[PDB]
Amino acid sequence: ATKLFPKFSQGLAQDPTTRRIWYGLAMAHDFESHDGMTEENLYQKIFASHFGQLSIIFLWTSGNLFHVAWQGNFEQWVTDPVHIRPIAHAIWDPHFGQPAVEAFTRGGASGPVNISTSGVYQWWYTIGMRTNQDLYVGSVFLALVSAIFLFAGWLHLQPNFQPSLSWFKDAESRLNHHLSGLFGVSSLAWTGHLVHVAIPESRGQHVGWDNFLSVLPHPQGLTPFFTGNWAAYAQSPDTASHVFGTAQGSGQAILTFLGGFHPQTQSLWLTDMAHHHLAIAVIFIVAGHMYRTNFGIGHRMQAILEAHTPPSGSLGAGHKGLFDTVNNSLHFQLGLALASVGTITSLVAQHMYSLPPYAFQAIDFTTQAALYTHHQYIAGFIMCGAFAHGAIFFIRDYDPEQNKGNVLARMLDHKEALISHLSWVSLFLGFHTLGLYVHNDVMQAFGTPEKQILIEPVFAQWIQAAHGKALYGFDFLLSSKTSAAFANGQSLWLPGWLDAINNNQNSLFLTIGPGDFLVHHAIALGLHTTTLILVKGALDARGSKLMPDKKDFGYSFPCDGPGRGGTCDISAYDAFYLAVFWMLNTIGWVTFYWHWKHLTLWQGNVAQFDESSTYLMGWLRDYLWLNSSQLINGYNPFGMNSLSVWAWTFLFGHLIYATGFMFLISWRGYWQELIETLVWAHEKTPLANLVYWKDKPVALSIVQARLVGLAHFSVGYIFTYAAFLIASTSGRF
Amino acid sequence: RPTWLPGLNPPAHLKGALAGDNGFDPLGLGQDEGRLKWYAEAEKTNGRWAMMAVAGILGQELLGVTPAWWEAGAKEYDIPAQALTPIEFIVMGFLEIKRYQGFKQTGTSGFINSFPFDPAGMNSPSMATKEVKNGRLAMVAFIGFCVQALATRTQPIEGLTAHLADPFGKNITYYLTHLPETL
Amino acid sequence: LDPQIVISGSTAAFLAIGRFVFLGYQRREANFDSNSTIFATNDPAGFNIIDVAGWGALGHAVGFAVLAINSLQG
Amino acid sequence: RPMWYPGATAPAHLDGSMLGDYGFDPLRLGVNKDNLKWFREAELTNGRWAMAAVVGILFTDAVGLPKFWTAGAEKYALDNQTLALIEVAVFAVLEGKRYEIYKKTGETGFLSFAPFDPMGMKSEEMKLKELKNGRLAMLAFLGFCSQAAVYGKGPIETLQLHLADPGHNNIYTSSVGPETAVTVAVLCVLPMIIEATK
Amino acid sequence: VWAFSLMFLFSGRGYWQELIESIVWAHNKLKVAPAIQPRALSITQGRAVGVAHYLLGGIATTWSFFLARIISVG
Amino acid sequence: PFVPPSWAPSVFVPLTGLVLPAIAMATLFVYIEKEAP
Amino acid sequence: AHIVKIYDTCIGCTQCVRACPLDVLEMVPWDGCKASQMASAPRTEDCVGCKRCETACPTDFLSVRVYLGSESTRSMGLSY
Ligand code: CHL
Ligand code: CLA
Ligand code: CLA
Ligand code: CLA
Ligand code: CLA
Ligand code: CLA
Ligand code: CLA
Ligand SMILES: CC1=C(/C=C/C(C)=C/C=C\C(C)=C\C=C\C=C(C)\C=C\C=C(C)\C=C\C2=C(C)CCCC2(C)C)C(C)(C)CCC1
Ligand SMILES: CCCCCCCCCCCCO[C@@H]1O[C@H](CO)[C@@H](O[C@H]2O[C@H](CO)[C@@H](O)[C@H](O)[C@H]2O)[C@H](O)[C@H]1O
Ligand SMILES: CC1=C(C/C=C(\C)CCC[C@H](C)CCC[C@H](C)CCCC(C)C)C(=O)c2ccccc2C1=O
Ligand code: SF4
Ligand SMILES: [Ca+2]
Repeated sequence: ATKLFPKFSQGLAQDPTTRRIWYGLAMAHDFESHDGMTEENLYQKIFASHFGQLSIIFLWTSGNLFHVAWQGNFEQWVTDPVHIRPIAHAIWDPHFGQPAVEAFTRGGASGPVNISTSGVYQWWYTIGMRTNQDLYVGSVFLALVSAIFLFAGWLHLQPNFQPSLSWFKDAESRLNHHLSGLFGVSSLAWTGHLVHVAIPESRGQHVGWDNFLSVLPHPQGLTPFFTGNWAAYAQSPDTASHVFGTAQGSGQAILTFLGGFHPQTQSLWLTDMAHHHLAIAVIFIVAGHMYRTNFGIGHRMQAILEAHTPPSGSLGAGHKGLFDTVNNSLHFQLGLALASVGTITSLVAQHMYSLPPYAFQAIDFTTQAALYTHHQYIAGFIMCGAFAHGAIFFIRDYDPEQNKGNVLARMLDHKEALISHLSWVSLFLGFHTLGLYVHNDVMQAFGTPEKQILIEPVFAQWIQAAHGKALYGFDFLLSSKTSAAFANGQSLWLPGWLDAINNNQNSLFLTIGPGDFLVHHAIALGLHTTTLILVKGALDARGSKLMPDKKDFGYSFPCDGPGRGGTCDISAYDAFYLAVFWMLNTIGWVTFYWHWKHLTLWQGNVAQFDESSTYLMGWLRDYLWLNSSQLINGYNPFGMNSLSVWAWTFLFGHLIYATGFMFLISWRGYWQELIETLVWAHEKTPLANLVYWKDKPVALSIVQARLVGLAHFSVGYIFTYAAFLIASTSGRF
Repeated sequence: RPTWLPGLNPPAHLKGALAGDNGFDPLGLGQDEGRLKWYAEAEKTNGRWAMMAVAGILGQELLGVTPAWWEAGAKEYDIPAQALTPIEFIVMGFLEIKRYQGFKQTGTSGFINSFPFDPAGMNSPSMATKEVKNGRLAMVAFIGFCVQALATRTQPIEGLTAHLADPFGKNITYYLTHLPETL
Repeated sequence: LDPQIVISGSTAAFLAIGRFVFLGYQRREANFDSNSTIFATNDPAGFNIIDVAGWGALGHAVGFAVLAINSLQG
Repeated sequence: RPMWYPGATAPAHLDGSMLGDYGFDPLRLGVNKDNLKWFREAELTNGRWAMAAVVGILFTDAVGLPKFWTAGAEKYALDNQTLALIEVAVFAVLEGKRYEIYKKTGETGFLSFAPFDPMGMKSEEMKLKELKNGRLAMLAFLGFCSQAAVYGKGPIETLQLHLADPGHNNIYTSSVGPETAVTVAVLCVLPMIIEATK
Repeated sequence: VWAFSLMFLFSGRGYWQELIESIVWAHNKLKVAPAIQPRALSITQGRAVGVAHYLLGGIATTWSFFLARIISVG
Repeated sequence: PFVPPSWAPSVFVPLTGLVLPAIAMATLFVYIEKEAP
Repeated sequence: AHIVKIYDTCIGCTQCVRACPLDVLEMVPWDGCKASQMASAPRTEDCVGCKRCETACPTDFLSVRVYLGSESTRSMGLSY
């Protein structure tokens, strides 16, 4: 009979097989495919889901704060943040034997604990947290915020509180409020916290809710701000002998732009970060008054889009009708948001390792490596999702009649040229990068290392020289002492920036050579190939020569059968599917390069990387084989240490990856026949045929098989690299 | 009917039927009559609470209490603040739920089950306009009390006497500029 | 540098260029830009309170930027 | 017909046919008619057990006998291993006879006696009094365990300590103060939440 | 070679056929399209190529490892 | 203070690991196989 | 159940009906082609979705299309 689950799909509820549960779980968030769904109901469900997501995020943050305040060593880590390892949380496992108990008992705790690698200790220490009471109060506050967000999500679904469809389409009002309030006012408030709490707490002065109304952030007290003498806030900054957390060497300035890093914490100045947030707050608030909402002044995005067509007709109709195809399509907005968020996540990773913002973050090698790898993998997944949603937009929301002659239609008009050129770029990069690598490998194998091709990256070195690095000797722009660009910043920020960039002990514009050139080309190959697969799948989503009516089958369908030569993996979903492997490979190459260069930097031997990164054998032996010795020795027949959990996780990831290869290689048919034999065996077995199944056992579908195999592949990939990176970086240092 | 801006016509959603209707709604928060009447009740009760708060602060200062109005929370009292919060929440929940349910039956204020709570008569539309205007003045006065205590650290009557003693000085300019001297 | 003089002059200058110079261009661009409140004013040129706030905001930003640069002593 | 707050509404399945109805079912677990009878019987037996347990705990503190949470550790004139075997052996037959009573009649019973009332005061008003007293005793037992968890000592001792300083000795000034205060405020806001949406 | 096998074993010929269509378009633009129409490998051929490369890569890996180790230490 | 007792992990870890997932799995299993009227 | 549709480009070659392994299609009289016949799908409740009919269609593009829809015991080809 018809089952209750899933309530959103009547066709799935009538399915008498096990496929009903799987499809009900995988199509729960596809509100557009639900039964009796309207546009207004769609937007309302997304609103409630957004509130629930915020509730989960805030609860997770409160949980991290609570566990650090309860089972951590934050009160002891602030005293000696160079020789004390941060504690994530305690370990309570009845499966642990005695050696595992004393092995994980470290960091000054009274029992087995986990050493945190997220870097929340440095972040909380920099923003002003000093005691466990502060973390406890922050945890309770975030839990209350999470409960409020959850209640808001439940409340916006009840009658008299459901927003209308017209409210969700007010793009001008939403953009104005997000730029001025969500971005500008939030940044201004963060500036207020840095000026009022973080900066005085870094100078040994406690400023909490009990005394912030009686403690002045500056000795002049708002007089220079109102009189326009803003330069008075940059007078007397922290000297080079300032000790973080104490008043020794501290200054009085609150808004500076010294640049560079703090001599002790090796991080950005707090006054510089406060000034940064103040400037971007003013800029975002000003930008929040651009669109017309209810007072006559402002813009209409439709007018700006319609008045942006070239006169010669190079772009056809230009952007006519682009306002309606974006405002009425949620997949277009989701794709734009994911593309921007993925790029910003990558930007965060690069800027965070190169310019550490938190105190004593550069010394924590494990934290730096884990944070960079985490943000780069998150960025790669988000980028793949952006392109997948672009393909979904082409299939479900693109209207050729409304987008007639504009840039959107012209993209599909010459999609063959785009795919062909992406293919050519990827082919050239792959052929040459692989050829140079194999050539260097043959030269190193034959005992002639002077015969390998080592192309110097003169363009990137030229840019590094433009930033102030005098190692290469170009002597121009910031590298030349007689340039206008150099002389115009010598009194504001160039001294600190130049001192930091010319220091070879940090990660600020590291020295590069032929190995960096080759790996950068490998990165370019990965980016271009992943882009080729994603772009080709989005452009061919509506159809191709093999499947002229692909848009009539949806975004995800198994195939079109073995006819016409065979149509396996013809849908756009399959294109995203194949692109996830390339994304994992690209992020693997970038994280491998980052980890090896930083490992050789921290070990004090950059020549090892410079001489072994030019051939793949050096990558396999000097980086993968050499750095995994301590990892695989976490547990051996002679005993175990605290690094055994990473060894177990290493083997765990290998097992999950290999398990994924099963769903990836073997296909449905074999499993369906095997399941039929199992059905016969259960039906003909006494004492067991009395227990019957409620859902008919069937093999996983083709699409489900691909998703399951990719999920196992990605999980094994991530867990294996995370275990190796954390174990190698923590054991070495 | 005079409006807030000279030469500005009052909006269509705002009609002189309400008590203090002066055609002031640049943001257009009272487009529908449902939200308009709910906001009217919200304005009346906000003004009532502000009237009682301003009267209490002025009475506390006039009677010479030891702590200022912004320190009464931390003052020692029998049945500490940790125990006063649940009692207040329970009684306020009962009183407010009775007030809200009485508002659904009839569009007027009340007290538990007296809707409208009007003993001894003396009710008229002019009195309603006076109530709304006094509530608005009390709300603005309470915000003035808060910002005055923040920037000058002086109580309302004390700050008023300080301003009367020296008019050309001891104002927003002096207090905003001579901020370190005040602390 | 007198802050009051600089702020007052910048605000008055921006209000003057917004009322006598760029008012026609802004009105032509606002009408061609195609619930609301009509902020009718007795100004013969139609310069309402919203325009006053916008031009005053621009003048204040310019004046404070000038004061800030002059305060930097460079 | 009073409800669980001044102005509630029955959730379309608590019209009032059952005794002690107040329209309290936010989780809507009694939506099924078959589950309503079983849940009612479970509530009645839980209430009876809580009634006897609360009376027993209150009587032990007056005489001076060991505390209810430490009476098990005391050594009696028997073996705990034999006590558990006898307890499950007797209760197997007792619960089996009680379950068969509910299938034939629908209420509780003792052994082979479904309407167990040797005196005979089984009235409609008496059935509702049993439910009210059982609910009160369930809350009382939860209070006994919670008071012994944070304060220890005992129920009678807890009441005696509360009379010494009622404004300073309460759940809000104890170790679970802020949690219960926030919960009380949320609960006080709850009827307005339900009335605002409806 | 072994990793190369994973390209044929985890993909389908529909994607490759459409990619070939775009490459054929680029060839037709420059009048270099072959008379023999380029078609992607069949489903069976894709599986055969993948298993052949998988076996060759794995067995050759074990062969190189075994021979190098046993010749150097044995 | 918000500090949990020393015995808090010995009670919450077995709860969240065996009692809560068993109840959740049983309730979810009954809900998935429930037949519509 | 799956959705099987016949289009007007059908030439009435009856190759799709002969290739159907569950008797879903049939031939009905028509006047839009030389063969004076047209394919039809009156028993789509028994269609499994093997797409053999699409493989047997000679028109460009196909005259018969199978869109995988809801799954049941018959559409999944389950003998248990
Ligand atoms: C319903 C409205 C209501 C309002 C508006 C306030 C407002 C206030 N309460 Mg209060 N309370 C209210 C209801 C209630 N309170 C309490 C119980 C308490 C307690 C227990 C305390 C307060 C305190 C405070 C103050 C906290 C402000 C601050 O940042 O202090 C930060 C405090 C400091 C930085 C230290 C003192 C500095 C001071 C000498 C310098 C000047 C301070 C400013 C003039 C404050 C300006 C306040 C404005 C912005 C509202 C503030 C004036 C606190 C207080 O009085 O602190 C002195 C306090 O301890 N309230 C209860 C009982 C449950 C209430 C209702 O039931
Ligand atoms: C000033 C008024 C205001 C404010 C503050 C907000 C705020 C918000 N709105 Mg809202 N909105 C408004 C007006 C406003 N809105 C109006 C007038 C309308 C009607 C036109 C809407 C209609 C609307 C809709 C339809 C939705 C929202 C949503 C949201 C939430 C977005 C969630 C998010 O992305 O996290 C916050 C984002 C940021 C804080 C910006 C981050 C900046 C970059 C990306 C990161 C960089 C910062 C820094 C480097 C990282 C920090 C480092 C460290 C701390 C880790 C957010 C809390 C969504 C929602 O409902 O959620 C429940 C949504 O669906 N709004
Ligand atoms: C703001 C982010 C965002 C949002 C709102 C959406 C929203 C949506 N996506 Mg999308 N997507 C995103 C980002 C996002 N996506 C990203 C980052 C990717 C790249 C990974 C994708 C790739 C993608 C594809 C290919 C598809 C969607 C689809 C969809 C739609 C419905 C499917 C669904 O969610 O059902 C529920 C989703 C699930 C049940 C996910 C399954 C569980 C996954 C595999 C996680 C497994 C992790 C594993 C358990 C870890 C365990 C490890 C541990 C045990 C050791 C929906 C509107 C589908 C669609 O549009 O339908 C046509 C579609 O096919 N997305
Ligand atoms: C190590 C494994 C591996 C390798 C080498 C490749 C290689 C390639 N992939 Mg691929 N891929 C892989 C794994 C791999 N993939 C996996 C696991 C997946 C997920 C299923 C994908 C999914 C995928 C997709 C979806 C796409 C590609 C594409 C491509 C091509 C990109 C163009 C290029 O870089 O030119 C360089 C060429 C090479 C690196 C090939 C090697 C050349 C050999 C070594 C030279 C010949 C040797 C010698 C002269 C003769 C020996 C023969 C002997 C029998 C005599 C390229 C041939 C894209 C494409 O087709 O671009 C147009 C495409 O869209 N891949
Ligand atoms: C390492 C990856 C991997 C794993 C684990 C498996 C596992 C399995 N394969 Mg398989 N296979 C793989 C790779 C893998 N394969 C690949 C890459 C291919 C493509 C060539 C195939 C192709 C293939 C075919 C064609 C067939 C199988 C079959 C089987 C099953 C054999 C039955 C068995 O071994 O009993 C026991 C199961 C195991 C040993 C797997 C590990 C189980 C662990 C050790 C137990 C952990 C239990 C634990 C308590 C769970 C608690 C979890 C907790 C969260 C609650 C088995 C489940 C055959 C089959 O159907 O079965 C008869 C079959 O015909 N595989
Ligand atoms: C998402 C945040 C988060 C995460 C990932 C964890 C993770 C963990 N907690 Mg913790 N906890 C949290 C929040 C979090 N907690 C908060 C906010 C509190 C304050 C109330 C606590 C209080 C707490 C205590 C007292 C203890 C733990 C313990 C533990 C560990 C044992 C496993 C466990 O779940 O115990 C149980 C965790 C809880 C009972 C807290 C959950 C309470 C929240 C409000 C409910 C969350 C609902 C959830 C989001 C819904 C999704 C779950 C599922 C339906 C999908 C584990 C590492 C134990 C430990 O330390 O082991 C050594 C332990 O004793 N936690
Ligand atoms: C995540 C939560 C979790 C927790 C808290 C435990 C806890 C425990 N596990 Mg277990 N386990 C888990 C997950 C978990 N496991 C998972 C996911 C797997 C699959 C990978 C396993 C696989 C596993 C195996 C193979 C074994 C254990 C064993 C044990 C016990 C350790 C034996 C011991 O030294 O103490 C001493 C043990 C005792 C004093 C006996 C206590 C008997 C039970 C626990 C008490 C009575 C049961 C209780 C009343 C009813 C609970 C049911 C409930 C869900 C409704 C211990 C109580 C071992 C074991 O069971 O011991 C025989 C063992 O062999 N676990
Ligand atoms: C498919 C599709 C789509 C699309 C997507 C995309 C588009 C993606 C991508 C991509 C990306 C991801 C992009 C990005 C980019 C970037 C850029 C474009 C940039 C730039 C730059 C600049 C301009 C800079 C400059 C400079 C320098 C050089 C340095 C210093 C500073 C300065 C500023 C000077 C959508 C969804 C829409 C829908 C439809 C479909
Ligand atoms: C921090 C938040 C959590 C604590 C919440 C405190 C209780 C809040 C209750 C939920 C909010 C209710 O909020 C308020 O509800 C009332 C009562 O229905 C609604 O008012 C409604 O009834 C009035 C009565 O005539 C109608 O005129 C009106 O058209 C209608 O909207 C308001 O539009 C809404 O602003
Ligand atoms: C890459 C790939 C292809 C594309 C593979 C192709 C097109 C084979 C390429 C082989 C050669 C390069 C084709 C041309 C051979 C010429 C004879 C070479 C002439 C060049 C001179 C130098 C001799 C599939 O067709 C396929 C099908 C099914 C599952 C997976 C896949 C798959 O992974
Ligand atoms: S195979 Fe195609 S052309 Fe032939 S009868 Fe069937 S639908 Fe018509
Ligand atoms: Ca502090």
